[PDB]
Amino acid sequence: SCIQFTRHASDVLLNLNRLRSRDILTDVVIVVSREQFRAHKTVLMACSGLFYSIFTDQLKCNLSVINLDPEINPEGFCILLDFMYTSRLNLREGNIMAVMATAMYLQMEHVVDTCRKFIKAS
Amino acid sequence: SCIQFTRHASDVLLNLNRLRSRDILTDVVIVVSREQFRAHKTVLMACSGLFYSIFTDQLKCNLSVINLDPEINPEGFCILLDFMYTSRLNLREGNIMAVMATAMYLQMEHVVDTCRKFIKAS
Amino acid sequence: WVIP
Amino acid sequence: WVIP
Ligand SMILES: O=C1Cc2cc(Nc3cc(Cl)ncc3Cl)ccc2N1
Ligand SMILES: O=C1Cc2cc(Nc3cc(Cl)ncc3Cl)ccc2N1
Ligand SMILES: [Cl-]
Ligand SMILES: [Cl-]
Repeated sequence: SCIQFTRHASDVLLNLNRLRSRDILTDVVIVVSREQFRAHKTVLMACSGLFYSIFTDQLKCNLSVINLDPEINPEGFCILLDFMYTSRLNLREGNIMAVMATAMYLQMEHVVDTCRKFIKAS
Repeated sequence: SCIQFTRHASDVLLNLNRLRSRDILTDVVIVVSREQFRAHKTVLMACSGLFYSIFTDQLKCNLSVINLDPEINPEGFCILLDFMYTSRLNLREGNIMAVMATAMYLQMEHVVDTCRKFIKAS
Repeated sequence: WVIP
Repeated sequence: WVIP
């Protein structure tokens, strides 16, 4: 018999993104080639099958630095990290291939699905 | 020119609640009288003006245990902690007074608003 | 607020 | 997915 506040989840994600922008309570650095991205492990896990697996590992759960596969493009990762914290995906003709490849590696099934759809249309 | 995934924020919150239920990456214990509640500091901050203030404090940000005011009712806190992680509020005749008082203390303005509305109706 |  |  609960009541529900429709905007609650969006407001929570908006505040988590504000914490990220201000580097508050970030607990991991994701290294992608020469580029570094600070984030919250819980948000990464909630969005990505790969980070979910990494941070549930009894040894990796305690690492403050995670290095991605050298094939991963820093821009594709940046676009996906922004999507994790906002629900908004900056999908463009010039980045769609790198975004799909990065989403497949990160195991972000809904992003992979829209990339496959957008590629099929063109 | 971003696209948006409508269910993303709700799915993120659902996964954060799954992490809470399994006690994964929880980093704080909230003590309410004899009762203890494990949670993620970032989620508490995203939902509550009080936890936002506590965990942005340069000394309190590093505490693993937070003791609430002894007037705070453990059931009212439990109902609010569930709301933080689900958007669902178990508001009942028998708990509404304790829920409003706890939401006022935690600085959860939308919960305070619905409690004031529900009390006014009766 | 809604009835979910 | 939508146009926000
Ligand atoms: O496309 C995706 C997105 C995703 C997110 C998560 N994260 C969780 C899943 C569960 Cl069941 N509980 C907790 C978490 Cl944090 C796992 C796999 C995938 N695949
Ligand atoms: O009723 C409420 C709910 C709430 C949440 C937060 N948390 C934040 C606010 C900002 Cl601007 N950035 C980041 C965070 Cl985590 C503060 C005050 C209140 N009052
Ligand atoms: Cl996704
Ligand atoms: Cl609220």
